[PDB]
Amino acid sequence: PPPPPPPPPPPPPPP
Amino acid sequence: PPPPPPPPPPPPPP
Amino acid sequence: GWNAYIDNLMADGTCQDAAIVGYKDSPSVWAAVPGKTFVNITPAEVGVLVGKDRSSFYVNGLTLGGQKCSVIRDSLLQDGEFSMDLRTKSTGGAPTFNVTVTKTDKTLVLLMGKEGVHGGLINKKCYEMASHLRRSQY
Amino acid sequence: GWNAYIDNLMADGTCQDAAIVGYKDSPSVWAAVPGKTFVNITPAEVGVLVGKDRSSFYVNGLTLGGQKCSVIRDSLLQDGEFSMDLRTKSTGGAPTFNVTVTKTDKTLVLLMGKEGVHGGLINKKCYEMASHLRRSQY
Ligand SMILES: *C(O)Cc1c(C)c2ccc(O)cc2oc1=O
Ligand SMILES: *C(O)Cc1c(C)c2ccc(O)cc2oc1=O
Repeated sequence: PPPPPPPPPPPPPPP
Repeated sequence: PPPPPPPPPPPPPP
Repeated sequence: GWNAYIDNLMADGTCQDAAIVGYKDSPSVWAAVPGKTFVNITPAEVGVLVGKDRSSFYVNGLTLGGQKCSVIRDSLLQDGEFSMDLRTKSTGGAPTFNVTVTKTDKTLVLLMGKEGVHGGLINKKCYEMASHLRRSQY
Repeated sequence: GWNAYIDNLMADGTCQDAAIVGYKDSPSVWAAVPGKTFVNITPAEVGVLVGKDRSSFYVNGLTLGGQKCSVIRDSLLQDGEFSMDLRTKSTGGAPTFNVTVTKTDKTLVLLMGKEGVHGGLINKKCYEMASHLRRSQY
């Protein structure tokens, strides 16, 4: 069973 | 006197 | 949310599935398009993608979310590229799609194009996301 | 922070100056290339760039960091365009440089080309950055 994922960095802007 | 600039968004690909 | 990343990859309408999978320690799909195939990726599938044996899938094929694929180009482990291209296996006459898996420090970016979408297009989209992740040390 | 945007705009070597300027409420240079012209932009100059009067700078021109310029095309406030093209005022027979300033919701992006670089090249460079910002609600 996996641990919760790390906090993601800001994603790129939308198209 | 201006306030400090807000944090910027992620820049575009180098 | 890691999900905000899936919206990004699905925004222009060229792809039908996308996924961000963590492959270290205890593999897991961090984010995916609900109800599709990538969501169903198992640690076993992540195992062969990053496995050290990069020749056995060229003979028996590959599987993602239980969907049979054929490897066409493997540079997943090669620096500067970290990308692997694939094609789904026509479900009896059915149409096949192009898939591209890119690998970063801690994740696997997967993307599946819609019917007839240039695989090189799918590749670039994928490749640019991984680069964005690598720039933030992910 | 914002200084990283200057690095992006200066990366290819075609431009010699660049600046990100915040023009609402209390005008300020958020980031600029050190020791150049734009780094010395004043709130008064930002006032003219985005002021209501869009005809007076055509007769006497304007300055940027104290550098006199002539306005060529002005679509700064025009929706869909948000760009203004200029050219430095030749100090006698001295070389002139093409400048383009684009406007986002919170910033002004300025770009000055090196001698002889096409003004339309400098314009696209600038316009693409403003677009990145805009799409990031900035
Ligand atoms: C919970 O996710 C336990 C688990 C682990 C750690 C695992 C590691 C590596 C491979 O290849 C498969 C795994 O399946 C698991 O259920
Ligand atoms: C500090 O920056 C004070 C200041 C303000 C608020 C200002 C607003 C608008 C214009 O056109 C000029 C300004 O100069 C200032 O010094």
